[PDB]
Amino acid sequence: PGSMENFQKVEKIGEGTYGVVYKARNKLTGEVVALKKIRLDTETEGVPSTAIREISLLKELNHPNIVKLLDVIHTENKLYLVFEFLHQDLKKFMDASALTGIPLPLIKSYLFQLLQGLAFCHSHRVLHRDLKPQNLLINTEGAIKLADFGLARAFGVPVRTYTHEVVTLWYRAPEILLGCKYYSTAVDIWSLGCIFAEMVTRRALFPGDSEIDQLFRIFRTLGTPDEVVWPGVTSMPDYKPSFPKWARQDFSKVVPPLDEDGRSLLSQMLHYDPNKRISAKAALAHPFFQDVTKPVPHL
Amino acid sequence: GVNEVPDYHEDIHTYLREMEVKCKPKVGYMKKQPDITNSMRAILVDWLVEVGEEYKLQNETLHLAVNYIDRFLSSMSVLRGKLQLVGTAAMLLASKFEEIYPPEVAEFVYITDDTYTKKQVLRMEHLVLKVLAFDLAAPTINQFLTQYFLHQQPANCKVESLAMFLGELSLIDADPYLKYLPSVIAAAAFHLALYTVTGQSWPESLVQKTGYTLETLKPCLLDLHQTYLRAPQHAQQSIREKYKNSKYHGVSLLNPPETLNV
Ligand SMILES: Brc1ccnc2ncccc12
Ligand SMILES: Brc1ccnc2ncccc12
Ligand SMILES: Brc1ccnc2ncccc12
Repeated sequence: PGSMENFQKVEKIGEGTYGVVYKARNKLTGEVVALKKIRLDTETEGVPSTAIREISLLKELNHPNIVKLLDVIHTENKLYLVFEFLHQDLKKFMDASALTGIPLPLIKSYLFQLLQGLAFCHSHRVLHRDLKPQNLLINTEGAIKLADFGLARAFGVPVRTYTHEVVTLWYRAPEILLGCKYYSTAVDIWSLGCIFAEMVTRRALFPGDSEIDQLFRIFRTLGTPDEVVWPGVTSMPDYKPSFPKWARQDFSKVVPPLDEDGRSLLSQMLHYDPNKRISAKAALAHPFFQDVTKPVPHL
Repeated sequence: GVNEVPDYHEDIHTYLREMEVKCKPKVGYMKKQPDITNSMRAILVDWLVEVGEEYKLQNETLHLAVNYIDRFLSSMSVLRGKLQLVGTAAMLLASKFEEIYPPEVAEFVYITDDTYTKKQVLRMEHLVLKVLAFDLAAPTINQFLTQYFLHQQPANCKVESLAMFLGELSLIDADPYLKYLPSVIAAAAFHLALYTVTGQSWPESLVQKTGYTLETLKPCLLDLHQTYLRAPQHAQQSIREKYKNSKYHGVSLLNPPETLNV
């Protein structure tokens, strides 16, 4: 429905794998947009599978907490994804919100919206599989939206085996780290859990430098899992009996500023067992959100 | 547990039901194709079955490819000499969508016996993407089957493999399966499999989930039951060959039932 002659490029605003992201302006409607260029002239395998999943999945997900794909300009050597423009990502904001910190209303607003967006994903058979602050876009109105659906995947029920070692390491769920045959919606919840903690502290909760260091950081915070807390764990392909056995520290030490309700919700987001880990849908009803609102960012 | 997504399985089923109506091919498109026939399509699909076996590709990928082909042929008139190029581009796209490790484009060129160029294959890929407007997350018979499977008490791998087989047979013949939705063929296949292996019938529990009864599935069942009975004689045989394998519990070697008793 669109053409590149009605857009005016403004400035670079980022980079994905298949190129740069540009802020642009629709010269007829005034609308501000992000253009994601996907390289095809240089592409010797045709349209990338990342892009095919990104475009096909995003055309179906119309939700206020998911970045909206407005258009796809299919030239012969170029492919342009037109999204609604959002001013910033959560990582930039957290870095600029230091010294003051992010206010709880806004942490609570953002988490709530994130859960709404993820639940909608999961309800349309879609795993995001790279939730991290750099991929969450905020606007000046108070919105936050899940973005970068390049690692996303349409799932079937029950799930089959999908690509292993997905999710940026600091945000990867333990069942991926242990090389489990199957993973499901619970991996996205784990990521949001890390992000929740991260919004409170302004630092990553499990900043590992390797798969094993990542596991060990997790274990040292939540305790090394056993068959009681997580039946199956000692059988998982990359479980090893030699794993050091760390005690679960009291959860009020993991994120000291968090209140009772916050702690409850965070613990349920970081449950070892993917079967007991809370769903996005259930999390929406948690008392943490009893007083939630949608305030604008403070900066 | 969470691998069966209990908090989202209903939502998903409801959403696929809506989407199968949107991703549906035109039931009467072959008669409006001047140069191709149900028989040419059957040859093509049977070949794509063989291609998936050679490249060890998911069954889901095969089903997606056929969905793409049928939708494409619904709006685009195609000479018989180009039918296979469409199917190749379809299988590449399905593979990039669904597979962890899709085959390289060169491999798709190679299975066509250099009938087509790499340039031809990549140009048809763009065309199918334009004609489909990138709407590739289509519901398949398999996505319904796998949910229907969760209602088995208890689970039978022969039931499951035999349902997969039957649903797959249905890809081969536009007449008469183009008239039936993925969800309804999956339901016919599941019941026919269950009845053949264990003697049991479509469960109350799937009536609740789907709204389908044996009353409403009866048309597809009578067709599927004929297709099963006649499968040894069908000119296409790749699916039967495929389901001899132990991977699928050799279900193609089971004897169809003579009668369904309603
Ligand atoms: Br705004 C927006 C939309 C899509 N992708 C983006 N990547 C980077 C920065 C902003 C983006
Ligand atoms: Br939104 C909202 C409003 C009132 N109470 C609530 N309690 C829990 C979760 C969300 C709530
Ligand atoms: Br009762 C009922 C309603 C809807 N869906 C269902 N799925 C499975 C079992 C029972 C169901």
